[PDB]
Order: sequence, then C-alpha cells, then structure tokens
Amino acid sequence: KRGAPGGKLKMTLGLPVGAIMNCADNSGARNLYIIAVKGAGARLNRLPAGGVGDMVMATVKKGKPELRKKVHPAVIVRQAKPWKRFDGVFLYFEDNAGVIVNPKGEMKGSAITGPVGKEAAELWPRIASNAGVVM
Amino acid sequence: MRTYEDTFSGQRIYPGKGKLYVRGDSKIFRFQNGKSESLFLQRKNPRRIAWTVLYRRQHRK
Amino acid sequence: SHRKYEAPRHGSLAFLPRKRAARHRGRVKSFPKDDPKKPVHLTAAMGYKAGMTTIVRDLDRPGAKAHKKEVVEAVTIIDCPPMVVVGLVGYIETPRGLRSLTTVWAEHLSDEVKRRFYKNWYKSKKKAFTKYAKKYAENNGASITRELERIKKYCTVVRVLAHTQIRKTPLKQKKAHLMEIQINGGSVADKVEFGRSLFEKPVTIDTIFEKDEMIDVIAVTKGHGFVGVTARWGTKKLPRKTHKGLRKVACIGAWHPSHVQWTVARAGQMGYHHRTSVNHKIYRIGKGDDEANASTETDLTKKKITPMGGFVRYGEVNNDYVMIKGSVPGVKKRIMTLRKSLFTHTSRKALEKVELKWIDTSSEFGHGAFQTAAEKKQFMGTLKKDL
RNA sequence: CACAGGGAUAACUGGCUUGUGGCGGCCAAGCGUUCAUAGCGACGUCGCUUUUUGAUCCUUCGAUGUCGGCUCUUCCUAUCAUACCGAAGCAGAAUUCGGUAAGCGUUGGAUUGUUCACCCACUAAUAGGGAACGUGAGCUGGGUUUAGACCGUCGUGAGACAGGUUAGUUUUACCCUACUGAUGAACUCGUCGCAAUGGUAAUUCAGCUUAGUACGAGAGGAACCGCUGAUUCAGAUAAUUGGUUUUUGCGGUUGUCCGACCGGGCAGUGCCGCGAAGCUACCAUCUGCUGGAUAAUGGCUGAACGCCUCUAAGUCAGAAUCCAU
RNA sequence: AUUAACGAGAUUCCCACUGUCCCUAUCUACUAUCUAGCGAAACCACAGCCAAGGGAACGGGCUUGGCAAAAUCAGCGGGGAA
RNA sequence: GUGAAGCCAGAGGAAACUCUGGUGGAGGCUCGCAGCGGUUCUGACGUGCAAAUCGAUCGUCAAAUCUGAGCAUGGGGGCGAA
Ligand SMILES: [K+]
Ligand SMILES: [K+]
Ligand SMILES: [K+]
Ligand SMILES: [K+]
Ligand SMILES: [K+]
Ligand SMILES: [K+]
Ligand SMILES: [K+]
Ligand SMILES: [K+]
Ligand SMILES: [K+]
Ligand SMILES: [K+]
Ligand SMILES: [K+]
Ligand SMILES: [K+]
Ligand SMILES: [K+]
Ligand SMILES: [K+]
Ligand SMILES: [K+]
Ligand SMILES: [K+]
Ligand SMILES: [K+]
Ligand SMILES: [K+]
Ligand SMILES: [K+]
Ligand SMILES: [K+]
Ligand SMILES: [K+]
Ligand SMILES: [K+]
Ligand SMILES: [K+]
Ligand SMILES: [K+]
Ligand SMILES: [K+]
Ligand SMILES: [K+]
Ligand SMILES: [K+]
Ligand SMILES: [K+]
Ligand SMILES: [K+]
Ligand SMILES: [K+]
Ligand SMILES: [K+]
Ligand SMILES: [K+]
Ligand SMILES: [K+]
Ligand SMILES: [K+]
Ligand SMILES: [Mg+2]
Ligand SMILES: [Mg+2]
Ligand SMILES: [Mg+2]
Ligand SMILES: [Mg+2]
Ligand SMILES: [Mg+2]
Ligand SMILES: [Mg+2]
Ligand SMILES: [Mg+2]
Ligand SMILES: [Mg+2]
Ligand SMILES: [Mg+2]
Ligand SMILES: [Mg+2]
Ligand SMILES: [Mg+2]
Ligand SMILES: [Mg+2]
Ligand SMILES: [Mg+2]
Ligand SMILES: [Mg+2]
Ligand SMILES: [Mg+2]
Ligand SMILES: [Mg+2]
Ligand SMILES: [Mg+2]
Ligand SMILES: [Mg+2]
Ligand SMILES: [Mg+2]
Ligand SMILES: [Mg+2]
Ligand SMILES: [Mg+2]
Ligand SMILES: [Mg+2]
Ligand SMILES: [Mg+2]
Ligand SMILES: [Mg+2]
Ligand SMILES: [Mg+2]
Ligand SMILES: [Mg+2]
Ligand SMILES: [Mg+2]
Ligand SMILES: [Mg+2]
Ligand SMILES: [Mg+2]
Ligand SMILES: [Mg+2]
Ligand SMILES: [Mg+2]
Ligand SMILES: [Mg+2]
Ligand SMILES: [Mg+2]
Ligand SMILES: [Mg+2]
Ligand SMILES: [Mg+2]
Ligand SMILES: [Mg+2]
Ligand SMILES: [Mg+2]
Ligand SMILES: [Mg+2]
Repeated sequence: KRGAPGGKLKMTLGLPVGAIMNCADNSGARNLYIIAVKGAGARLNRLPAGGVGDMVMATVKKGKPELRKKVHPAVIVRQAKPWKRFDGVFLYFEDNAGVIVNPKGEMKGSAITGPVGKEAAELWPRIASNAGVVM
Repeated sequence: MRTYEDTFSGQRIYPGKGKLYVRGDSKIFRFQNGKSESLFLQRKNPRRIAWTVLYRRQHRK
Repeated sequence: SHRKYEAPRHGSLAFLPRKRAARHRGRVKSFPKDDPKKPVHLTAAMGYKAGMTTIVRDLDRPGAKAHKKEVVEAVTIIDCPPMVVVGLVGYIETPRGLRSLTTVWAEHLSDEVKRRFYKNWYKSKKKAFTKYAKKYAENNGASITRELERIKKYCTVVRVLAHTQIRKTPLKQKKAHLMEIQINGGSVADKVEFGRSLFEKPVTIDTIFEKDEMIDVIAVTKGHGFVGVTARWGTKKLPRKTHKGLRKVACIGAWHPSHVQWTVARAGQMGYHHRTSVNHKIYRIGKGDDEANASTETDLTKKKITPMGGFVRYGEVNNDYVMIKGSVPGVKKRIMTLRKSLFTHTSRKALEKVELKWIDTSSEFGHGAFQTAAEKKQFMGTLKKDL
C-alpha cells in the first residue's frame, strides 16, 4: 500500500519540493534533498509540499558513496516554519531535519540526534522508540 | 488551563498568545509578544533592559 | 484547438450578479415550514455586531484525536436588546402566489419607529399615525376588530411586525429597524390570539432561541470599491516583463462566437453583497443584568464580556448577548438577522452540548496581557499616579 | 534592389472530394485441451469521419500579421478515473468484453525553440479532439524569413545551398457594438411584501472496525452498515500567529548648519530597532440541504400462440443523469 | 596544431544571493478620476443585437425564426475579415 | 594601485660571481571623476520634450585621447583602419 500516515490532522507545510534538510540519524548521510511527497494531489502549477510527520522521497547529496545516486523514502522530524495544534499554541524548531526509512516504516539507522516533533513520534512507532526529547 | 511566564521578561501568558521556541539543544523558551522574541534573538541580556522582571528585582524596585 | 492542460474555472456562477445589494438590511427569503401540532412561537430576531473573542473548552467526540482534551476556538458576539411588537399581517394563497390583504397596527408607536417613515424628521410635523390612532376610540374600535376577524377567516400565514430599540446601544443612529417575523404554531385562530396579545410589549431573545442550537445569519458583506480581476476572481498573475499591465486576463474569448461572453472574469465592484450563512452553533446567551455573565464554573472571576478598554470601534455590551462559534458576514455596528434552521441535524457534531471553561477579556487594542484592571494593578505595584 | 499590374497564377484559413491516414460493421475456413462465434477472425465484402497527407484553384496580391509556449472560457464523445449494471475458459484476489451515462476531474520535473517524443516521481486517473490548424492594438521573440559575419560542398566569376553557426526597432483605441459594473425622465412622497423569468455546486481518497472472516487443498484474501480525518473547488471573516510602516509614534546613530547646552533644519522617507490601527495569507480561522420524474437492468400479473413469455393493455424497483427546493 | 595575458564575444556546471517561481499581500509620490480656464488629431458609402439557410463556397442589411422601451458615467480588449 | 633600467650600503665565496635592505619612477599597464562613446533592460515615450530624445546599468580615460578656426579633394567623381 502507498505509504502516507492515516489520521493526520491539517497543519502548515513548510518544505516544498527542491528543499534540502539535515540528516538526524547515524546512517552515514549528511543532508536530504526532497523530490516528491507521498500524498500530493493534482493542481496546475502547484508544487508538492510536506510537513512534520509525513513520508517523502529524497536523495542524499553529501555522505557515504554507498548511499548517493539513489532514491530513498524519508520522514520529516522537525521544521523551521511555525505551526499550531488544536491547543492553540504556535511552535517552531531551529532547523529542518529528517531520517531515512523503508516502505514498511522501519528506520535504517539506530539513533536520533536532537529533539523531534510530537506528530512524527505519534504516527511512526519505530521512530518513537529511538527518540529522546519529544516536542 | 494554566498560565506561563515569559522566559525573557516575565510577563504573564494566557492560552493562544505568544509562541514557543525549541532550540537545537532541547531547551524550551516561551515568549508573550514580538518585542521579547526579537530582543532574545538579538542576544541582548535581560538584566540590562529596564522594563524586565529580572532587571527590576536586581535593582530592588 | 483544445487547451493544453486541464484546470477548474475561477469562481462560482451561482452568486453571479456581482452588484451592490438593493437594501442595507438583510432579507429573509424563506421561513421554516409550519407544523400545526407544535405550540405557537417566533422564528427570527435581530441585533447588532460587536466583535470577536476567544474561548477554551474540552471536546466530547468519541473516536476523535482531541477527545477529552482542551481546544481553542474563536467566537462572535451579537448585542441584542429586546424588540417591541407593533402589528401583524395576513396572507392568502392565489394561483399567482402569496399576497397580503390586511395589516392592523397598535394604538401607540414610539418615536423610534416613526423616524423610519421619514427622510427629514427634524423639520416635519410628525403626523405619521395620528388619524389611524383615532380608530381605537370610535365605536369601541369596531373597525379594528373587523380586520382581525377577516384574518381568522381567510388568511393561512400570519406574521408579526417588530422593531429594535436602538437607543440602548452606543450607536449614533436614532432610526430603528423594522421587519416581519412569521408565527409557526397550532392554528390560525391561535396565531392571531398570540400575536395580538404582544402588542407594544418587549420580547427578549432568550424566549426565541436557546443554547446548543444551530442557527443562520443573514447580512450584507463588507464593501470594497472597484476591483481588478486578480483580487475579484483569483486569476494567475502574468509574467514580470508584460507590456501594458500584468494584473489582467490574457485572452477573453475565441474568434467565432464573436462576442465577449458572460462567463469571463472582468473588473468591477467587489463586496457589499447579500449572503446567507448557515449552521452556526450558539454557545452562550448572557443576560445584561448579570454582573458575571463572562464567568464559568472553573473560573470564578466576576467580570462581564466587554474587553479591557472596550470593543474597538464599538462601545460596551450593556444588554443581553448571543455568543456564536465562528464568523458571520458583516462589519461592526451592522444590523444582523438571526433565523431558525431549515435543516435536520443528526450529525453528533451538531448534537453536542458545550460547557465553557475560560473566556478571554484582555484588550484587543494591542498585545493585552491582563484579564481585569485589578489583576494589572496587583502585578505592577504602585505607580507615580496613585500618589 | 526598382516600376506597371495580376487573385487570369503559387506560399496560410475557409469550400467540394476521401485515394492515403483514423474509426466501425457482415459472412464464417481456422485458433481456442474437446468446442466456428467466453475472447479472436484468414480468403472476401459494406460503411462512417475531416484532429493526417494528397488532388483542385472558387474568395482575398490599392495586404485578413505568417511556428511554439504562457493566460482564460466554452463545446463534442469514438469513456482514462468516479456512479449503477449485463457477460466470461468469472472459487476468492487481480483482470478481460459490453450497456445507460460528458455531472465532476484528468498534475510536479531533467534535455530539446520545438508540435511530436523519451525518462524520473506522485496519483482514483495522469483520455482523445474543435472553436479562422481559438487566442501578437493580450504578452513573449527562442525558431523561421531582409540588410553585418564565419565554415563545408558547388561555380572561372558575380554568387547558390528546404546544410551548420553568431548578432539583429514588435506602432495606434478617446468612435460603434459586445461585455463588467454605476445613475436615471414620465404616473404624490414613503414603509412593508409577492415572485414571472434568468443563474445555480460540489468533488475524490485514506485510516479504524467488519476480519485474517466469507472463498480456497494451500499459497492467498474481499464487501454493505458504523466512526474519524484528508485532496481539489466555492462563499465569508480578522479573537489568535505572520507580512506590510508617512502613526514620520518612541528610542539609537553619521555628515553639515543654527556660537555651546536644550530644541531643531537639510541629505526628494539620511540610516537602523521596536512598533499599535487598517488591509491581508490552505502562511491564519469558520461554513457548504433534500423532493419528484426517469435511462440501463432486474421483476409482477398476463394474452397473442389452449403451453411459454418483464409487454402487447396494466404495473414494481432503480444511476455521479434530468426538473425543482 | 598549440598557446600565458586580454574580452560590454557564444556555451556547461558549482558556492553565495535573492518575489524568477510555490502564491500572492502591503506602503509612498505622479497620473487616471471631479471642477475652473484652454482645447486638437487619426478615421467616416449608409449604419451598427443575434441563430440557421442559401449566396462569390465565413452577412450589419436578404429569407424563416429569437426578440425588442428615453437620455446616460467609469473600464475593457471578442468583433467591426478595425 | 603596481613598481622596469640606472644608483647607495651591507653580507657570502679561492675566483667567476651570488644574496639582502633601500633609492629611483618606466609602461600604446591598471581602479576611477569631468570629457568622449553607446552593451543591456529587447525599460520610458512611441498622433513623443525629440523626424533618434529620456532614465538606470555599462566601454575608454596620459595616448592609434578629445577639440576650434584657416585651407584642399566635386558626382561614374571624391573619400573610405572596408
Ligand atoms: K500529483
Ligand atoms: K490551444
Ligand atoms: K483578545
Ligand atoms: K486585387
Ligand atoms: K475575382
Ligand atoms: K477514407
Ligand atoms: K480537415
Ligand atoms: K483536405
Ligand atoms: K487558394
Ligand atoms: K494577397
Ligand atoms: K511549456
Ligand atoms: K485568418
Ligand atoms: K501565435
Ligand atoms: K539564429
Ligand atoms: K547585440
Ligand atoms: K472602444
Ligand atoms: K433553470
Ligand atoms: K438551486
Ligand atoms: K479569500
Ligand atoms: K484587526
Ligand atoms: K499589523
Ligand atoms: K520606516
Ligand atoms: K527627516
Ligand atoms: K486559507
Ligand atoms: K424493463
Ligand atoms: K420508481
Ligand atoms: K567584446
Ligand atoms: K482614461
Ligand atoms: K476643465
Ligand atoms: K453562412
Ligand atoms: K427580398
Ligand atoms: K606610475
Ligand atoms: K566616466
Ligand atoms: K551621378
Ligand atoms: Mg506552469
Ligand atoms: Mg482536455
Ligand atoms: Mg517589452
Ligand atoms: Mg488589535
Ligand atoms: Mg501591385
Ligand atoms: Mg481564383
Ligand atoms: Mg481506408
Ligand atoms: Mg478446431
Ligand atoms: Mg480482414
Ligand atoms: Mg482588402
Ligand atoms: Mg484582423
Ligand atoms: Mg489590417
Ligand atoms: Mg456513447
Ligand atoms: Mg465503460
Ligand atoms: Mg518547466
Ligand atoms: Mg482543421
Ligand atoms: Mg491559430
Ligand atoms: Mg487578437
Ligand atoms: Mg531570433
Ligand atoms: Mg542575414
Ligand atoms: Mg554584403
Ligand atoms: Mg573553388
Ligand atoms: Mg504588436
Ligand atoms: Mg428557476
Ligand atoms: Mg477454512
Ligand atoms: Mg504583528
Ligand atoms: Mg544634526
Ligand atoms: Mg407470467
Ligand atoms: Mg449571424
Ligand atoms: Mg454554408
Ligand atoms: Mg459589414
Ligand atoms: Mg426579420
Ligand atoms: Mg484598451
Ligand atoms: Mg476588436
Ligand atoms: Mg590604457
Ligand atoms: Mg581601465
Ligand atoms: Mg525598448
Ligand atoms: Mg501611449
């Protein structure tokens, strides 16, 4: 089945196609480069975009030569664009970052550096186990 | 339902106002308006800004 | 040849004549259908728009993600002093539609209503209903009771005439607003008995509506002037190097239909249209004589609904008010019309009972930080002004 | 490079034709494990269309601006997806053939001036076409197609090439109609109403449960009701967050001028930080109804035709369709 | 055939940068707009609402239908094969 | 701004000679103001202020640089870094 989380609520999306974010696990990659979003619809001239907690297709531009020149799934864990939840509080992080996964949802690495947003932890249980400070 | 206190100036925060900031080292900051946030990001010291709680309690006013 | 790629059209053709509305006061084009097995009651009211604020409550919706958690929502406040009933009208069915055949007024009318029938009241002789009033003192008002009997015999739809008491608001206007309100209930004889017993008496909004009810709001929207296509319809801007303007539509039709058609977007007037927005839930009906009409069970502060410093470009809400979830068309100070619902609700989102926990009353003239004047003084201490 | 002319005559639209291109039928040797027709159709043969290209030269040479893209509206059905159905060499799952149906959609990119094409990726799907091969007093000017210049082949030469390359001015609306909005004479001046006619609006997906159930030796593997969200579209609104700053509102600071302090002028808003009000953003929040008559198809009673038959008289249900609210 | 330095000469990639774009919003001055004064030109057979038909094979006027109510202001770029 | 020949002082080596610090002020050298010119916006205007102008951005700037007056060459002739 196509990989996009079920039951996600509406939130501001801060990362369109063509953005480079940081890598936040120990797989050997340094940065990720977004080429698609796993739930986008159709509309003339509209770039697909994603937020914290949804799957993305990306390539690595700096890292081990065994991971370059390839297309991997990934999940966004923190973004620099302010957004709010149903409790009415606007929050934002200091950078944009994501981790590498497989289509089933298991993380390729084993450790996560830095804090993660609550949406990513709630939707992907595998990322929750390796997380430290949440939100 | 509870209130919070501004990290830079000590002003009271009611639900829905201000913003929350999470820095790269997992430290949490809360602000009530845009004046506090701008001065914090400019790296001013709250003990040298005359209208803050920290300044007032230090000078015993 | 065909257009290269597909895309939906900009705008809707259902609200098509983008002209200024004919009348400033909103117009009720339909009423809920009558049931003769229910007690007699009114179906509409009117008020004035004050502003918006914020509330906090905990949600009740099994299966949802925010179930049994607190949420933040925006609301709208309507200032609603009572109305005065002045008369009633009757209607009959014809092969050409409904038409009115009689209307009978009350003996005494206030200067608020009489101003509605004039355009220079300050220099008139003010004789609007002087000769009609004498009909009550002749033959024990047999002419008045004759018209009432006619309505009982021929009419099948009965409506009432009512006007606002605009002197109880902070507005500069002295001329009241008048409308017709249909009576739904048991029998035509019952409708006349109920309607006439309300002659020149005040009616409060809490007898018409109630809490946890879905209603509709009718008004005229905010007005802008002459507006181009980009903002009026939402068309894509043209490139940066376009000669002779770039806020246009490039092609306004093919060759052979040989006329500019009615489905193309063009510059004209925007705003000040008549609208009817539906399914707005009522959260609170507050009384004007209560000194704590903005207090909840978990918040025991004694305060009223007016923010610190007052609503911007409006006064203070010293009368009864209705709190509505969301937004409604119209600017502040504008007359609102409230109508009962034409729909049936079984959605479990419209059947929810709401209990409030906190209501914001800080200043909206800036980044307000305190709920009351006492709280601000306790926080700051003593100032040079206090001596 | 020039003059007198020509629509007696070519290069673009339009008109007749339809060889060629595209699409649809008839017969039944044969394929299909047996079995012409579940799905196909050899030898033959009848058509339709004007989004291919030819054939002709009727209109225009005292001029109808000649490629492609961008923007925007509407129409056709020979249906890619969505609704409800018939058939199978249809156990389930996935597929294939057919009917009513144009209401609603049909995308983000690398190279190429490209029409055409070929790849990467999302999606329910990434269907085919017309409107003077729609659209230059709407844009653009990359190509082609004036004058400058280089190369290859050709020519004794001036020069040629549907061969490659580089640089090359895109004019006018104030008139009539059409369209979008805005006033208004005549029957006293006003307030409250009715409704002929015109317009019309929503759309698709996912998660949980049903359920590891029905079916199947196994491997595998559904659906109706119910609950919660999201994509595209439409109409509003400014409590909160963000943007905007001539509030020239307060503060800081450079040069020069008013003898210094105070308080000010000039540098078309000197420059910088914060900044209310107003406007505003799927960069923010709210909201989007149910009646009737039907098509395909499946049925009831029932003759013609002593049996049979959904039909001939009569009648039931019924689609994202149609007409109304 | 190579070639350091030089070039408002043609071409490909990288870092920084940005409203070129997602997707559009807001502000200032001068216009346009209204008034007093002053005051032209291009163009013009006659004119100026459509659908179909036939016709020099794309009608404003002809034939059969649809329809059709004074005098007017700001814009607009379909047609007048302007 | 850069810093060529010539000149002064010190140091190394058996010699032939070599190294360091100053002085000096060359070049159809270089950044850039006035003049001279005219790359791009394919900007303004395009019945213009103007029958070639206006704005911002650009090229050169001590020599094959810019410029006044007097004089010469006259139409199948002149003049031409073409
Ligand atoms: K897509
Ligand atoms: K086209
Ligand atoms: K508030
Ligand atoms: K001719
Ligand atoms: K001719
Ligand atoms: K043919
Ligand atoms: K054709
Ligand atoms: K042809
Ligand atoms: K021809
Ligand atoms: K011609
Ligand atoms: K293109
Ligand atoms: K043409
Ligand atoms: K073109
Ligand atoms: K070229
Ligand atoms: K050039
Ligand atoms: K015109
Ligand atoms: K209709
Ligand atoms: K309707
Ligand atoms: K809007
Ligand atoms: K506001
Ligand atoms: K603001
Ligand atoms: K400023
Ligand atoms: K100043
Ligand atoms: K929005
Ligand atoms: K049937
Ligand atoms: K039926
Ligand atoms: K050059
Ligand atoms: K004008
Ligand atoms: K004038
Ligand atoms: K014709
Ligand atoms: K005739
Ligand atoms: K020198
Ligand atoms: K210069
Ligand atoms: K001569
Ligand atoms: Mg595009
Ligand atoms: Mg299409
Ligand atoms: Mg241009
Ligand atoms: Mg405010
Ligand atoms: Mg000629
Ligand atoms: Mg001819
Ligand atoms: Mg053929
Ligand atoms: Mg056989
Ligand atoms: Mg054949
Ligand atoms: Mg001609
Ligand atoms: Mg033309
Ligand atoms: Mg012409
Ligand atoms: Mg068909
Ligand atoms: Mg089909
Ligand atoms: Mg592109
Ligand atoms: Mg054609
Ligand atoms: Mg064309
Ligand atoms: Mg045109
Ligand atoms: Mg060119
Ligand atoms: Mg040439
Ligand atoms: Mg030549
Ligand atoms: Mg030769
Ligand atoms: Mg042109
Ligand atoms: Mg109608
Ligand atoms: Mg079993
Ligand atoms: Mg703000
Ligand atoms: Mg000064
Ligand atoms: Mg039978
Ligand atoms: Mg016609
Ligand atoms: Mg014809
Ligand atoms: Mg004509
Ligand atoms: Mg006629
Ligand atoms: Mg124009
Ligand atoms: Mg035209
Ligand atoms: Mg030089
Ligand atoms: Mg130089
Ligand atoms: Mg130009
Ligand atoms: Mg002009």
